[PDB]
Amino acid sequence: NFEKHPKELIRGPIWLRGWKGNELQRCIRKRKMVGSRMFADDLHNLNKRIRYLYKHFNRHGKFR
Amino acid sequence: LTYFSARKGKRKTVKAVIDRFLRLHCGLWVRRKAGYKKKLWKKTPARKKRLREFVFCNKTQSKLLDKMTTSFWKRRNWYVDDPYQKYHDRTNLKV
Amino acid sequence: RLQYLIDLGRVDPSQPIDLTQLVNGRGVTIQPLKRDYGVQLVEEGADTF
Amino acid sequence: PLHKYPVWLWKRLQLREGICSRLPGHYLRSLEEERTPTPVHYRPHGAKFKINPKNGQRERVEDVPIPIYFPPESQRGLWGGEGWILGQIYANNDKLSKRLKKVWKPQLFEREFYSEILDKKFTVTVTMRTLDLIDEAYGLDFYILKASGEDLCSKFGMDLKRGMLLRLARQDPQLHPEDPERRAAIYDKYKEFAIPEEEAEWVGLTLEEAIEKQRLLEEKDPVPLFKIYVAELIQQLQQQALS
Amino acid sequence: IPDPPKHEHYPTPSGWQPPRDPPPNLPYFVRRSRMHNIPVYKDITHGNRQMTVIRKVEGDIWALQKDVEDFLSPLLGKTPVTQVNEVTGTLRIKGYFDQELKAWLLEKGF
Amino acid sequence: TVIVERWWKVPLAGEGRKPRLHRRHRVYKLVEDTKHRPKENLELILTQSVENVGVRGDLVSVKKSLGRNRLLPQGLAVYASPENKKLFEEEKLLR
RNA sequence: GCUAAACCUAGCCCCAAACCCACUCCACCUUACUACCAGCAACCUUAGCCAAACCAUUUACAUAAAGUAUAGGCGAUA
RNA sequence: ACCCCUAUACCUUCUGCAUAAUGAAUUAACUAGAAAUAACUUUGCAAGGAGAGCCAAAGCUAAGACCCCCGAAACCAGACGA
RNA sequence: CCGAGCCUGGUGAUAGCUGGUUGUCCAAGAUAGAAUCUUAGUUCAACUUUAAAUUUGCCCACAGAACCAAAUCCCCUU
RNA sequence: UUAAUUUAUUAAUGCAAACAGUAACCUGCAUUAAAAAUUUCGGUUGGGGCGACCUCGGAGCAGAACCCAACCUCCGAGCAGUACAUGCUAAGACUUCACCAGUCAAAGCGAACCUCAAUUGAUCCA
Ligand SMILES: [Mg+2]
Ligand SMILES: [Mg+2]
Ligand SMILES: [Mg+2]
Ligand SMILES: [Mg+2]
Ligand SMILES: [Mg+2]
Ligand SMILES: [Mg+2]
Ligand SMILES: [Mg+2]
Ligand SMILES: [Mg+2]
Ligand SMILES: [Mg+2]
Ligand SMILES: [Mg+2]
Ligand SMILES: [Mg+2]
Ligand SMILES: [Mg+2]
Ligand SMILES: [Mg+2]
Ligand SMILES: [Mg+2]
Ligand SMILES: [Mg+2]
Ligand SMILES: [Mg+2]
Ligand SMILES: [Mg+2]
Ligand SMILES: [Mg+2]
Ligand SMILES: [Mg+2]
Ligand SMILES: [Mg+2]
Ligand SMILES: [Mg+2]
Ligand SMILES: [Mg+2]
Ligand SMILES: [Mg+2]
Repeated sequence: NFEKHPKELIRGPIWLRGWKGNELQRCIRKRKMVGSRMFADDLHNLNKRIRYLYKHFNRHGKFR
Repeated sequence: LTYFSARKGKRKTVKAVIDRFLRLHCGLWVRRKAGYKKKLWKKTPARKKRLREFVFCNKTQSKLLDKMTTSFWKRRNWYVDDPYQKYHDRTNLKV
Repeated sequence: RLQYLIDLGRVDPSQPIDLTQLVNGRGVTIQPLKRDYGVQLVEEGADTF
Repeated sequence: PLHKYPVWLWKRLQLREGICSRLPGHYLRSLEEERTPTPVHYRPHGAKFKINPKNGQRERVEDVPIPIYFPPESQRGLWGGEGWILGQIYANNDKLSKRLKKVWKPQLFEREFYSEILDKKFTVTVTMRTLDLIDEAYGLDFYILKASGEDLCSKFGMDLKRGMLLRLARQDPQLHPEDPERRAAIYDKYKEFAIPEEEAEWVGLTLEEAIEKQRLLEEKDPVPLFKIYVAELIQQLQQQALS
Repeated sequence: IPDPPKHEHYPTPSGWQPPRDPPPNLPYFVRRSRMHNIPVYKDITHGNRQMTVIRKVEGDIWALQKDVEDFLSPLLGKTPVTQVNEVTGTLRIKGYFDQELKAWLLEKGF
Repeated sequence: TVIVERWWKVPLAGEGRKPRLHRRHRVYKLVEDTKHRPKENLELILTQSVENVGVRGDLVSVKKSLGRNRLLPQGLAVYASPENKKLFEEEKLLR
C-alpha cells in the first residue's frame, strides 16, 4: 500500500538516487546538491566540465 | 537556442518568436505582416488592407517556430473570451 | 460530460456538486499552477440533459 | 571524495572545537547574529510588494545592499555607516556606451569631539553623515551607545563604546573629587544601556582579540604535583583518623 | 471507481447501456474499460494514417475479426484491411469506424 | 554620502537567502549625493545670550556649522532633546 | 634458433560512511636546517578567451512552479 | 618456381590522380559520433494517462532509436627571471 | 626561436581552414535557383532517403497560346 | 592616426561640499587637454591591386508557355500629376524560381450617376 517507492530502495551517490539525467545535467546536479562539500580541485574540475559540456551541447554538434 | 540551460538543463525558448507569433493548438502559427505600420502614405489601399491581415505560417517555418519554443507554449489554453479561441481546434480536414 | 458522470455513479446529484466532488469524480482536472480559476459550465450537451 | 561538513561551516565548527568554545556565551552570540546594516548608499524599497508599471500586477521586491568597501583608515576613526563604493558606470548613463570602473569616495573631515562618559577630546576622521547621525542621537556618547555594532562600521568606535559600557558598569571615578554629584548626574543621563561588567569587557572585540583575552585569563603557571600529592596524603591521614 | 447505479430505463441519457446478463455465448468476448465503456478507440499514426482499435478481445479473435469484416464490407465496398494481434487481444482496423463499431458491439451485447 | 541606484535588476531570492550577484550588478547608476542638497537648520537650546542669534533659554534653529564648530563645544548651546527640554521649561516657569 | 613473447597483483578510480593531520633529542625566516645581544608589517570589483557566425552594450559559473514572470545591440542569450 | 596471356599500389583531395599532388619504413598495443523537442516503435492503460505538479477534440505513460578526434598564431590573470 | 619574455592558470581557448574518423552484407541515391561582411561558408528552395495516406502520374491528338528557325506549353485517347 | 567608442588615469579650470570672516587640503558633479585603452580595416573581380560596379525598371542575347548568365550590348528610376469613398470589407487566383516582400479581384456594405514602366527600404528602436 505505497508506504515506500522503489526509488528509496536504490543506494548510491546522494545526488542521483532515483533520477536519471544526461552528462551535463548530472554534473549540474552534483554541483548543486554536493558542491559546497566537494574538494577544491575536484570542484574546479567539475566546473570546467560543465563549461565544456554546455559549449558542446548548446553549440557544437549536428542537427541544430 | 540553448538545448541545455546551465542551471536546470532544459530547453529554453527563443523569446523573440513568442513576442512576434501566436501558436494555435492545431499546429498553425499566426503572424502579423511586415511593414504594416510604415510609409502608409505611399502605400495604396489594397496593399494596406493586405498588410493589416493576420497571415498564417509555412510548414518549415512552423517547424522552426516549434523548435524555438518549448512544450509550455504548445499547451491547451482556455482563456475567458479569447478572440482567437475558435481557431485552436481545426475542423473538416482530409489530408 | 456532467450527464455521463451522473450516469456512471461518480458525482452524485443527490448531494451538491461543488468543485471538490467534480475533482473526485475526475470529470474535471484543474491546475492552479498554469492559472486555472476553476470550472466554466458549457452548453455542449444542452438538450438530452 | 567529499567533505563531511560543507566549507561555509568550517569557521563555525572551529568556534565549537577549541579555545573558542571556552569563550563566554554572551560574546559568541554577537559574532553569530549578523543582522543587516541600515541603508546608506541606496534608497530602500518601503514595502515588500509594490505593483510595477508595464503590467498591472503586484510582485515582491527585495532591497539588495550595495557591497561597500571599508579601507583601514575608516577603522582607525569614526566614519558614518559608510565607506568607498567600488562599482562601474556606463559612459554617459546609456548602456550602449563603454562600461568603465568607478570608485566613489566619501568626504572625510577632521573634528574634535568631547565625551562626558570618558572626559576627553578626541580628534576623528568623521564625515558629514556621521555628524548628522550624532546630531539625531544628540550626544556623541549616545550615538556610540545607541548605534549597533554592524552599523558603527569602525573598530575604534566599538572600542569607545566598550569603554563607555565599562565606565557605566564600574561607576569609576571619572571626574575625580569635587564632582561626585556631577558624575552621578552623568551616569543617570545614561541609565539606559549599562550592561553588567563581565559582558562589557568583551564588547567591540575582534575574534582574535577575544581569543587572546581568553588565553590571558586561563593562563596560570602549572600547579606543582608535589603539592597535590601532599594534599592527598593529608586527606588519607584524615580518613585514617576518622576510622 | 464505483460500479454504476442500476437505472430504470436503458439506454441511459448520454447513450450509455450496461453489458447484458448472461453473456452472449460466442467464440470471443470483449471486456469493458475501467470506466464501463466499450473499448473502441480512434488512433492517428502519421498525420495521414487514421485507424480504430478494438483492444479487449478474448478467446477467438479470428472469429471476431471475421465478423467485423462481414459488418464493414457494405459500408466500404471492400474488405476493411485489418490487423489482429493474438498476444494483446487487439484489432487494428484501417480508417475510422468507431461509433458504428461501438453500436455493433452494444447490439451484440458486450 | 553618495546614493547609487543599481542598473540591471537583481533577480530576487528567498526569505532566508542571499541573492548571488553578477559582474553586471556591480554596474551602478548614480542617483544623488546627500551634499548638493538643500541644507537643514538644526534646533539648539541656548545656555547663554549670544549676539542677535539667540537669548538665554530660547530654542532656536541655526546653521549647522555654527552649531557644531562654535556653540556645542564651548557649552553655549545644548541639543533639542525631549530630556533637557522639560528642564528648560521648568526653568522658564520658575523665572 | 636468437631477438623476443607471455603471465597477476602492485596499486588505483568512483562512491558510501566518518569532520582530518601535525614535539625522541638537536637544528631550522641570517646564505633555513645556522647555540649566545638594542626596531617595517594583511585586507583595495577579477580579466580575457569565448558566443553573438565581425565587434564595440551584452554572453550561464531533492522535485515542481518554469525555462513562467522578467531582463536583453528586445539578440546572442540570460 | 619462372618463361605465355591479363593486369596504371592504397588513402586523402579533387571537375579529373599510376600520377612526377597529401600521407604512410615496418610491427605493438593505444587512438575519434555524446545530447532535446518532433517524429516513428512496440508495450500499458484509455475520455483519460502519469507513483501529486504535467498533458489531454485519442490521448497519455514506456522504453528503443540520430548528433566525433587532433591542430594555431592568440587574448587575459597571477607568479619567476638583469 | 622578443613587433614585445618565460612559467602556471583561465584553456578540452577558437578555427566557415587542413589532416584524420576503425566489423560484414544488401538496398535507394548526382550538382534548377535565394539571399547572405557572401561566393573556401550558409539558411531557404531544388534534387535525394525513409515511413505513411493516396488518386491519378508520365506518354499525349484535334482545338487553342500578338501585334510590333529547331522546338515549347496545353492536351483526350493509347 | 585627421578611423569609431571611451575616459576610467593624470590636467588644470568651474560649480558645489567644507571652511573662515566683514559692511588652502580632501570629496561629488561638470570642462577642455595630455596620455592612453577597446578597435575594425565590406564585397564583386578571367590572381590581387588600380579603375569600374553593388537597389529598382524596359529592350536585345533568350525568333513561338515560363525560366535563363557575363566586369555582355543599349536605354532609363530613386518621381510627378490628378484625386480626397486613394472608404470598409471580402469569394477566388497570380507571384520575380525559397522566405520576406509583391500583384489582381467577383460579390457585399457604404458611396457616385486613379494616371504612370521603375519612382523604393525589414526588425528593433525613436
Ligand atoms: Mg496514439
Ligand atoms: Mg522557493
Ligand atoms: Mg565572436
Ligand atoms: Mg563558428
Ligand atoms: Mg577578424
Ligand atoms: Mg586541381
Ligand atoms: Mg587514370
Ligand atoms: Mg614513380
Ligand atoms: Mg604520390
Ligand atoms: Mg591537403
Ligand atoms: Mg596540398
Ligand atoms: Mg614522404
Ligand atoms: Mg573507440
Ligand atoms: Mg579573436
Ligand atoms: Mg649584472
Ligand atoms: Mg578544436
Ligand atoms: Mg568561409
Ligand atoms: Mg543501387
Ligand atoms: Mg549585411
Ligand atoms: Mg576582394
Ligand atoms: Mg583582374
Ligand atoms: Mg513563388
Ligand atoms: Mg464591388
